[PDB]
Amino acid sequence: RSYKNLNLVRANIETESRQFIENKNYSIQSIGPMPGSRAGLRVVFTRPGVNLATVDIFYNGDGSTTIQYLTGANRSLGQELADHLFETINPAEFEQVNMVLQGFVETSVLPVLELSADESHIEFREHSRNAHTVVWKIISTSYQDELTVSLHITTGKLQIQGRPLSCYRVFTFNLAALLDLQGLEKVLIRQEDGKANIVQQEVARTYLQTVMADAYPHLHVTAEKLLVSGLCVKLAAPDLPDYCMLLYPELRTIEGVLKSKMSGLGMPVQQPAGFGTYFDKPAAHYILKPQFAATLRPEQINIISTAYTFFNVERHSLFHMESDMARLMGKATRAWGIIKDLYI
Repeated sequence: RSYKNLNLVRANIETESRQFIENKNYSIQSIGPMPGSRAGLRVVFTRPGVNLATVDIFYNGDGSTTIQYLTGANRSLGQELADHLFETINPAEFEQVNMVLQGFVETSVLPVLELSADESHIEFREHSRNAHTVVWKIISTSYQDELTVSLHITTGKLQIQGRPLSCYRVFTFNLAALLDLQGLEKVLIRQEDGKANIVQQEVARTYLQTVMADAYPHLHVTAEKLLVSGLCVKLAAPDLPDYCMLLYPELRTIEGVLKSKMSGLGMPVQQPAGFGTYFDKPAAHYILKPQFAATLRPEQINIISTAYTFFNVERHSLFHMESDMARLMGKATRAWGIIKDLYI
């Protein structure tokens, strides 16, 4: 474990430290700036019976923070604070993305950016433009995250660089329905040489037809392709710490099938209000608004409400960073039941 160059929320470090120290019934000797001109914070704490732990917390010029507990008189104690602070960080913050997707033009990219900034914690700026390259920044100031998205106009190459955090998650979610199997695989597994392309599509297809049952022949072509590609990605997925993004094909399909269904019941879903203009939210589940529910059978109301609720809760959990494969499969199975019911 390295405590160098961490992406800590600087304004939260002292509070997190004091809370950790209080939870342990340790005592503060001091918390304040370091000697001289050194940038950062020094925390000195202890408890009766052992010596003082000094933890030096260096603020680096790039905005990251390096924790040094290998100093002072009580390093085993200081390491407890270092690990507390380390464990405040989402594991994904330690990953890097720098990928290129082929076959993109500005009129296809721009709507994805605009959709993405419909999220409350997401904004984007056009960072630079010339005849060869347009560069955009997607920014979550809330979380401290920024993603650089560059379209190389003359080659059609769309480059995504940063970390796989909230900006990446929102952008790739909205990009996902445009991508071919290989692109979709790249954004979901974040690796360069995936094996989805060697999965026998007809076998996967048969799996899907089995789950969809009665709904299968009513599946929209676009929904069937997204689900089957997604199934290939799950089937060839490498060993990952987290498989949650492998639920993107299901969630995106629900979004499409659901919009299509409520538009067909005279409830068109339009940005920027989105689904919100149709739902009220009681407890942990959403329910349809009376003006709209009045036009529907109770069954329709229930399927639509369940679908929107599952979509919203799972997606919110993904966009806000909140057996592993078996758990994922439980979620995907549920999502397939939902899609099926949407088709009735």
